[PDB]
Amino acid sequence: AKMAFTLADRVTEEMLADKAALVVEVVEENYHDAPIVGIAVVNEHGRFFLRPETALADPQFVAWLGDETKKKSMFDSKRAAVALKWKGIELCGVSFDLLLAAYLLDPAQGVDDVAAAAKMKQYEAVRPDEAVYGKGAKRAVPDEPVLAEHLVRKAAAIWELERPFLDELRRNEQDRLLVELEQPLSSILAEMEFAGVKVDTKRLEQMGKELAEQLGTVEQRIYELAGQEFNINSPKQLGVILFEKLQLPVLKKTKTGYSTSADVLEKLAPYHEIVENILHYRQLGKLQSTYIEGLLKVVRPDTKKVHTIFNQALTQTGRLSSTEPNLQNIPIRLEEGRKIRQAFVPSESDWLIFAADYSQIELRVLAHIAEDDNLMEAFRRDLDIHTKTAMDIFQVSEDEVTPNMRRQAKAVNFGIVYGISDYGLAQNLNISRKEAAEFIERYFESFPGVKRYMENIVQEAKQKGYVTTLLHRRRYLPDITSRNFNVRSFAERMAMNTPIQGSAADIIKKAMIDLNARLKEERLQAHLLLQVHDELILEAPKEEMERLCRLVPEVMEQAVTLRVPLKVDYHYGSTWYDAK
DNA sequence: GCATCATGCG
DNA sequence: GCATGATGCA
Ligand SMILES: OC[C@H]1O[C@@](CO)(O[C@H]2O[C@H](CO)[C@@H](O)[C@H](O)[C@H]2O)[C@@H](O)[C@@H]1O
Ligand SMILES: OC[C@H]1O[C@@](CO)(O[C@H]2O[C@H](CO)[C@@H](O)[C@H](O)[C@H]2O)[C@@H](O)[C@@H]1O
Ligand SMILES: [Mg+2]
Repeated sequence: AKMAFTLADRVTEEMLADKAALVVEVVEENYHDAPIVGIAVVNEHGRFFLRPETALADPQFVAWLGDETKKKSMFDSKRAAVALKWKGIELCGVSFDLLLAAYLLDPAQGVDDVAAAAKMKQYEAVRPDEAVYGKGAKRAVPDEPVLAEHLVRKAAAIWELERPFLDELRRNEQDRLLVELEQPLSSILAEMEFAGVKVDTKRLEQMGKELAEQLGTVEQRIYELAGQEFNINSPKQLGVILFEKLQLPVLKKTKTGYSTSADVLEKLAPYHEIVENILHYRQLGKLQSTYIEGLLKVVRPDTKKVHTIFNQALTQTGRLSSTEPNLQNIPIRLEEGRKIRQAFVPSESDWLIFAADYSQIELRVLAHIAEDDNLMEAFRRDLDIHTKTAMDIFQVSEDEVTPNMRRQAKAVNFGIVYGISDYGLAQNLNISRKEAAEFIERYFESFPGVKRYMENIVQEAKQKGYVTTLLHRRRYLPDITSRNFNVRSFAERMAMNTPIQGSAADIIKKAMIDLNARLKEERLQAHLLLQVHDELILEAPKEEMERLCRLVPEVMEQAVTLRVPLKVDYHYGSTWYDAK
């Protein structure tokens, strides 16, 4: 049962073949400046295990790692690449990443280790990482004999599985998606994460002080209005104060009691002065806990930078996700929270932050896919799409569109991209199911192509078992055939939404690749820092702004060619906040 | 660890 | 529609 391999004490030529499955193991979940615990190499000559302090000090091995002509097959190459970057070592030649391959074949599998990807092809001669390392804090690196065999078995699985995975990707028409989009993007994300974003800690601390002061005042006021103290952060204790001691009406409940969601308190506001204070308390509380205290906990004490990790193989639609910290959900809606962005500054003196965002990319993608004449014309005229929708569904001229009409039309546009149900829209606009249904019907009468698309995509999902995006990303929807209305409807909404949200993801990902190629050709110092679904944030010398003002929008606008143009807005400033 | 709440794009 | 993080409670 045991797998044979050479536990080498030194690097040999045999280990430097031009094709190999490579494992550069980083156990710590956050791989930034993290230890490399072992290395495994499997190639035509055999299976090998190398101690990191040995291999990484070896000139020949380091050169092999950085030789683009020496191809390597790996699992989560970004993790290895970044861990190596922190050690001043360059990893090149990665031609196949099993994590990304598994992710494209089926995002729903949740593949997060070699064992999980291998099980997809009935290969089980490798143990799950959790089984070897354990979970929680009790997660430690085992003794060399156990560690070495595990790394070798993972390398062996990768070595064996590359062909079958590539073959299936090819069958799915996803070969270029892996090789020309996701794998090249992985390297770009690695550079972004490694570069990090500089944070003005002093600014954050000051804000923390001011918030703590405002919180104390709002908190005290709340007890003053309740006639007693209690844990406002406790939905249980709060519910007792609102619906029992204060007798506020119950407009909706929760599984474990009464509902105190923002959707509820907003309606209870007129009944008691305490509600507005609770909502405000929650706003400030979120800024203090997650964006002030939380951000400060992950800022590197020396460089004062934060190094997020973009999970490239998690979302069911093809989007990236961000953690430790999540730099894709920094406040911007409310001024008080938007101020947080003043804390994100350029990493060098005399540099500025440049941000470019796609304008209505999802609705433009919908116009393209549905080939709706009315919607395509609206974007060809670059009209305010919400005002346009209002004009159509409410049957009025532009001058007759009131602010309330535009607000409701905007809610309709948000919901249409995922076939929002009448109940879903009714809740968002706080109206009846019938009224919401009338809005939707009015929308379909004005945009018949979109109605046709929603009908056709659901049927396609049922016929094929999955839906696809512009660049051939796919998502299986087995629930589309369920006899349970709720479960089936949810699958139907996913069928309508995935091609839209997914294609928008495809487009910005390609723009990122195209952009880096352009920056390199022009030898600009500018570089990417973050991506937030519809936007790209970079930093660069103040002397490069004029060139970026022309280059970035163009690359993003020309990433793909649709039936409607793509529009990109951009801003730059001394801080992320100022890049508006 | 599940539930509820907040934040982002839409 | 798609995400992450902090909190309370058990
Ligand atoms: O390295 C990122 C890559 O690893 C996975 C597991 O294979 O996620 C791990 O690392 C993330 C970043 O620290 C953690 O959020 C996650 O909990 C941990 O398992 C993949 O999901 C990801 O693509
Ligand atoms: O009236 C048909 C209409 O209903 C939807 C759901 O909104 O689909 C239902 O009917 C289809 C048969 O035409 C089934 O395939 C599907 O499973 C069922 O939910 C729309 O897609 C369709 O336009
Ligand atoms: Mg935008």
